[PDB]
Amino acid sequence: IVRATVVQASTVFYDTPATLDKAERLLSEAAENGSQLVVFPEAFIGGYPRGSTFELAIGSRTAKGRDDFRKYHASAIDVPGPEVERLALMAKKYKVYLVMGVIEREGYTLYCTVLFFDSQGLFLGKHRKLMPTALERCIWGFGDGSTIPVFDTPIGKIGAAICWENRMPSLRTAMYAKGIEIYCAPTADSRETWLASMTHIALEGGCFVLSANQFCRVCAGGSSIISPLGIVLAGPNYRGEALITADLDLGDIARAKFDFDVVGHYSRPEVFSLNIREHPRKAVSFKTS
Amino acid sequence: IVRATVVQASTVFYDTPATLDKAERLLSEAAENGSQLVVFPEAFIGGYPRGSTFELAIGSRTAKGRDDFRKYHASAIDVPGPEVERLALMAKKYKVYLVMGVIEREGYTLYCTVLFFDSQGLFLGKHRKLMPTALERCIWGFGDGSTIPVFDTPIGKIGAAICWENRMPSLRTAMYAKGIEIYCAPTADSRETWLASMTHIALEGGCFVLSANQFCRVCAGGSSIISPLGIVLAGPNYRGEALITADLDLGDIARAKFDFDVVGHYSRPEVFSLNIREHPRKAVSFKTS
Amino acid sequence: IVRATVVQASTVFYDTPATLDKAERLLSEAAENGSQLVVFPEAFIGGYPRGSTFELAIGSRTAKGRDDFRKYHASAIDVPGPEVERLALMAKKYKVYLVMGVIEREGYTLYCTVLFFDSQGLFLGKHRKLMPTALERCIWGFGDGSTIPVFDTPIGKIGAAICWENRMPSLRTAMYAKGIEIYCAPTADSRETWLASMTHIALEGGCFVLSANQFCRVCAGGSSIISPLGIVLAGPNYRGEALITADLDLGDIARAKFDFDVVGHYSRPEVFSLNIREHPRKAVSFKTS
Amino acid sequence: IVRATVVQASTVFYDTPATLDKAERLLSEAAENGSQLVVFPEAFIGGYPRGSTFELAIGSRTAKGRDDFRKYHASAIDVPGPEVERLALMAKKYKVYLVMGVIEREGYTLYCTVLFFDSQGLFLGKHRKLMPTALERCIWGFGDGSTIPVFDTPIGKIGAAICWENRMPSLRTAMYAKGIEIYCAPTADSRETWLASMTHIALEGGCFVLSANQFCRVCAGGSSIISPLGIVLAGPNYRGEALITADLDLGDIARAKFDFDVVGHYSRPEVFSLNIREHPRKAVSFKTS
Amino acid sequence: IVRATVVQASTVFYDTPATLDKAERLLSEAAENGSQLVVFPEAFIGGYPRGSTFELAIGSRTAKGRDDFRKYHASAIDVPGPEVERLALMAKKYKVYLVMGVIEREGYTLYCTVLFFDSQGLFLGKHRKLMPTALERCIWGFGDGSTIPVFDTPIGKIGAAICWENRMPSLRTAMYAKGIEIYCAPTADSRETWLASMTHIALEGGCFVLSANQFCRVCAGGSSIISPLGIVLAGPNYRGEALITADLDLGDIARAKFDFDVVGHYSRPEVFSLNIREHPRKAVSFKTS
Amino acid sequence: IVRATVVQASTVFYDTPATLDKAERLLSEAAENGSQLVVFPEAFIGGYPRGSTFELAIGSRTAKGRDDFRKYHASAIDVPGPEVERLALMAKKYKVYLVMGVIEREGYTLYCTVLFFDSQGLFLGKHRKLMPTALERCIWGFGDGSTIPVFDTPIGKIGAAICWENRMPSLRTAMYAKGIEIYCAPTADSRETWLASMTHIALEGGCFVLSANQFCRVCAGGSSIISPLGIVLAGPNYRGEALITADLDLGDIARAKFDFDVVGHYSRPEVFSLNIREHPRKAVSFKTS
Repeated sequence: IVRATVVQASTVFYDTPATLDKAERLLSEAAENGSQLVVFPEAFIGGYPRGSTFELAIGSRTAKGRDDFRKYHASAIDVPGPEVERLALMAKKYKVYLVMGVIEREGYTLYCTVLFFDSQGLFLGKHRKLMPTALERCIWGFGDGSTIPVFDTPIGKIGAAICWENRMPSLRTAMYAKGIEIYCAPTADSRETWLASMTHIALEGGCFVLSANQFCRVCAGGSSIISPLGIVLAGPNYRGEALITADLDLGDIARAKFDFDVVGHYSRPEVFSLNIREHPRKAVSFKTS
Repeated sequence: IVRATVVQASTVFYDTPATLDKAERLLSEAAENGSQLVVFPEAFIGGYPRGSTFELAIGSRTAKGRDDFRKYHASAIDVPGPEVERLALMAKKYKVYLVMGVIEREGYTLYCTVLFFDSQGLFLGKHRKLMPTALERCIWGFGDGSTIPVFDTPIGKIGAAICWENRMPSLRTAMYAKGIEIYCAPTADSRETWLASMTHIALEGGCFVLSANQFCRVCAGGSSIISPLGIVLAGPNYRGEALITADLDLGDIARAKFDFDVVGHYSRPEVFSLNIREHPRKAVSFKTS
Repeated sequence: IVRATVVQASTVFYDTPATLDKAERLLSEAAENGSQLVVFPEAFIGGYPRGSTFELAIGSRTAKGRDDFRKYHASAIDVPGPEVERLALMAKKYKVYLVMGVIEREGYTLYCTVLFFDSQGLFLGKHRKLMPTALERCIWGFGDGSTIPVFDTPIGKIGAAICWENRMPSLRTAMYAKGIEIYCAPTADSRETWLASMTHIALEGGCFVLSANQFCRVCAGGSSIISPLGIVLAGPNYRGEALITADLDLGDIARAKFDFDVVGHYSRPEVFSLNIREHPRKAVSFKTS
Repeated sequence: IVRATVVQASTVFYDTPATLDKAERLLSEAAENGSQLVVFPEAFIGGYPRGSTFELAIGSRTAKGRDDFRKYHASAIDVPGPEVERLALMAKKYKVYLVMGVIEREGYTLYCTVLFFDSQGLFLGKHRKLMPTALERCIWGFGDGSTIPVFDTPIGKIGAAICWENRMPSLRTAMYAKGIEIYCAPTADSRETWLASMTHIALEGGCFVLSANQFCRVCAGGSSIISPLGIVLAGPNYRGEALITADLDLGDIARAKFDFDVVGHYSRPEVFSLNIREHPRKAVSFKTS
Repeated sequence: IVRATVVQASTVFYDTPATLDKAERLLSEAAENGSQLVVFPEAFIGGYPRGSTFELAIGSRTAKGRDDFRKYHASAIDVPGPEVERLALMAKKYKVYLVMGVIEREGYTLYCTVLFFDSQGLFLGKHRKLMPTALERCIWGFGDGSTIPVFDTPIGKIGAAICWENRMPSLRTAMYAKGIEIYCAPTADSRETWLASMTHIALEGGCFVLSANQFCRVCAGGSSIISPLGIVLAGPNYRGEALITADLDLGDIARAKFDFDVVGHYSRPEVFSLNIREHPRKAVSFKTS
Repeated sequence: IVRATVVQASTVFYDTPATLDKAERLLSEAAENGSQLVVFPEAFIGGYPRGSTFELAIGSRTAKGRDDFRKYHASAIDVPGPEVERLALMAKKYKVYLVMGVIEREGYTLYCTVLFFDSQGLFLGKHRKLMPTALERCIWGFGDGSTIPVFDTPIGKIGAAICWENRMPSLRTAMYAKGIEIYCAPTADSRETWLASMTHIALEGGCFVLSANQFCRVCAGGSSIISPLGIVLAGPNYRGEALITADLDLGDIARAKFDFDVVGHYSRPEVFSLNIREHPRKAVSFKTS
């Protein structure tokens, strides 16, 4: 039986060493009451460009999109480097698990990834985004299949997903076949229908849906946490930014998979069959002796 | 641009020629205002045994389960026969499309199927249930893959699903790959979470979710109809049995698939790949010349 | 709800018009109490050669097998002919159904067949024996697949089998796939294990096992009748020859197929699959215009 | 010429390391007289939930079925793991063959399997149950075709079956086509008709039917052992729990298949033909390089 | 039980009313001892041209083949006409069956046919020759399939064949499928191997092989009669011309078909299958109203 | 132009490695004079049970048939295995062709087959028996159509047949249509009529009839060899066992098919037509991926 927290804070949107101390003070203030798992929202370190259109008509490419793009590119990180050693030391000083929504660069590209840290300051892995939604295709990149993780912990098996990857059926039935029961899902939209889109995943799974959205200035995000029977523990606080916590009874899953039970004993293997191609494909591959 | 109706009535649970005239009078009363598509709930003709347990401990099989089962078996139909000719003549007299939730027999078995009729009194086909949920396994049967239909009409493409087949991800992404935009879904549960489980399918698709539940005596079912942007047109009437109608603008789908667009241009074919085995398999196959 | 009788009498073994009047007097004496279905044993008209070996070493063929074989061949019938018109007139005078174990000839061969008559004196068909057992191969013939009948009556569906065709699994699961619920089985062995070999078919089916054996002078045959729950109604009378009757409640089948239910909803079609080749194959086929 | 034993003991129904030492002391007490093959009943390690109904009406799902199901799920094993290494070491210390009825888990499911061990402590394979009977469908799982084993030993060829798979004709004529002559069949019912249902398999085969049922507190099971001529060697001891042994003359099979001889020289291939589809089908299949 | 005679006489080779009285005096001399079936040799009325080659090199066609052919053509008969009325009156005056080897004409062709008469002077039918052997192709004609007869009599079923049609396997297994047990076979060769070629047909059938050859001046023909067990009753008289008789026990066939039994219960219909096309085909067919 | 030998020896009837060295010493003693083709009799390796009746009345089945059958079953071979590798090495050491009459087992059945070996120790194929004759049906098995071979060699085309398959007309006209001109025919009867039954096949074919029978202690078999004009080269030696040889002029076939010529230019295709169904049919057919 564990207990987990989510946050709802926002970034200062520029100069990423300034927003990295907010993470320190909030994670300590969440650590003061014996918390054990902390989830941060989407694009909390790199920043999420809202409202701007970069002046893209069809391919006119005016001069006030280029300077805007290079000022946005100059505020991203790269893993592993000097910017994740501070977060590893942050999560290492005491006992807490840590997922984190950052934005990485790799040679003048931008991938909207997410990170995973354990209680001993190790770097488990990362999960890049499969496909950006509508206009984020112009600036971000596509992820491959050799990134979806397993990540078993001594408090259960934790996974992740980003904003509009929760709507795919195939990716969720690829997550369910590995045994996820703590299903973190950061996002960056604020609508009323998001709660009704999460309750379906909570019923279809057996997993504690544990989301997080950010609040800034008005695009008022609402985060929550849902039991695997459709029971909202801590409600959708639309009012301000705060810390949101609840307890997680891990004996409430084997009593919840008595009814439905996805990729076991439903999902008839004699008629349906899925297979995922998971190859680490890269364009140019050097080889020496 | 069409308009469609659902019903919420119940059966008399015994003596199926008596409940077949309720269908006549309700379908005419729904036809008086120029309706064009009528959806009936799950197990409306055969009857839905609620509350009874048939006295099944682990395999004790007391004598008061056998007489109950034969009295229930004596009130089912068989297709095609004298019981569907009356429904074909019912839908043939004027212009209406008709889906219908019945229970068929085939040599001392019970399949929970669903029927499809056009405006000219033809019998298009049927869709048996893939797997019953928990205790219905003791009395009902399993369906195969060679039953999931396409059924294009001159008002669009219509499909169906039953109570807990809407929770599978693989069956819904097999329905979406054929091009369903009017997604009928009869059911026989009455909970609050069913509306939030339908809104996710309405967003993930692009289809007019058009459900129907029954109301009897208290297991108060609530039926509804949902636009493909998450807009409930006619609300979940939990109060009594009535007729529920709305209009369906078929120009609200190509403007709804500008954002998401499942099995096209999302659902990356380079990493995921699904294939459905659809063979009409039967146990004993006679062959002559 | 019907009632059926079996007999246990023997033949006079020679001169077949003499044994054809015993059939008349026994069938009238069974008809005096409102009986409706009468079953006669195996080889009741032609005769069953017991004890004789025809002096066959390996192919020595002494002279005292040939005269014995021609004296046995001179006491068989041929269908349809003057010998079945008398049985049709016998069953036509009042209302009774009739199965009958005879031996037919067809050009110096001997087939151990069985006959079927309705209440109006019609000749429905016949069912030849698939393969004789051990030493009967020397004198009898092999049957083909285009003989296994359906024979629906207005009191149910009746079929048949002979002595050691009840031990094949494939022939019984070919009988079950047509819907037999009154499973007549004449035989010509008298052992203790035959009752335990019939109770398994009564459980595996759902059919009223209705057997008949003959008693002569000591090879004391015992006939019986078994409910589809394993309930012997009229016992195995090993003592003398008599008439044996019981009643048949046809509402005791849909309550018996609640548990097991062969070729429906057991017998998984996704893994097993049987197919029967049923062609009327004959050696020399004349064709004209 | 070998000799084999069966047991009739029961489990302590909870806390599976406690019931695993009863197996040790009984298997040594059976090993003291030079035994060579030991058969344990159905669900001897995981436990067989008798009498409880889990409060399932039609889908009401009250709270006192969930805690009962999770307390039952917390007492199952998983293969291969730390619980079968002790049984391999148990059968390895001296010379004995071992079949064993356990219950395995695989990600919050329950399969009612059976195990096979040789005299050298190797793990040959397993045979999951094809379909549970009536109410066990609510908790257990369905097996596929790629599990039915051959398992030739230097004392003959051994196979298995579970409670109501012995009533299928197709599965038994799929077992017979591989050459089974020691046909183990654990079960968990106690009726009088089970002996008469086993004698038919003993005649139809040529195999030593070697069953085992459990006795607890009254559901008094009776185990036995049957020669391939219909000769009960050690009787159906309905009184208490004990050890039951006999000798097995393996020269009593080629003299028993002189009469009948299934899938050889009976079972006419020109008319009947069976084919079994045996594919290891699984829902989600990962593939890498 | 009948008795039959064959003859061995020769023709006067020219002027066919002269050789027609030899038939009268020989048939009366054979009728004096209560005979019942008389067989005459091949080409007894028309004449058999022996030794002459007609001077045919490859197509030189010298003048001394034409006059020889017209002198041979001027000594043939035509059926039905004034030449068969005398034979019908010959066989009508008392009780005898009659087969007869003649040569018919039909518009400047020559067919080597055979005739059949009963005890009442009726004309049953005829059997033309299928194909002449080597050099007879130059003068004779080919027969069709619509000529092979059945001809049941009140002393059995009689058929026929000519010189080298007894060597075909297909024609003999087309004769056997109609039920021939008195198998007449006229011929016109005189070799030692003919007796060994007839004994095989007598064993393969079950029929009384009853042949006849002619003796003239030295081409000494030898006729015989063979039981269906390989027992020559009246021997091959190579010395002169005479009358040859024996008795025919018709109870020696059902004791002879206990061993072999062609087109019944041998001749596996599941692998072999023969079909004979029997259409009365003619070149020019007039049709009127 | 080749030369061929037959043998007439007998088996020691028990313990088949003892009778396998007689084959070695006789085949070398036949190889000393430049022989090229060696034919062994019917059932030379497995043994031919003569005189015994196994005590079969009609189905009494006394105890002294079972032990006799298992002692006979324990002396048969199985192909391909360790018993044919020695014969392949036997025929491989020098140049000789080899046909051989053995008895094979396949899972407690007995098939009376025949084998074929070339000069290089290869295993060409086998020809099982189509149907056993009268009493051999009780112990042996039926062959299918997918076994009749072609087997062209660089000395001609060789085929085979067994005891009473030479009497069928359809099987011989199926052998003739493949082009057999060396027609081996082992047998196990000793009568006078067998020579007259072989001379007909020698005339009807064009093939060197090359038979072989065994001699033991009195059932004195007589083997021979026949030219395709009806000329016995080496006579029917009824006296003792010996080696019998002759020469085979292969230019004596195209001069023998000038007269008759079966399935060419006789056997009128416009009226007769045969077709053979040749499918490898088996009862239970496993299929995997």
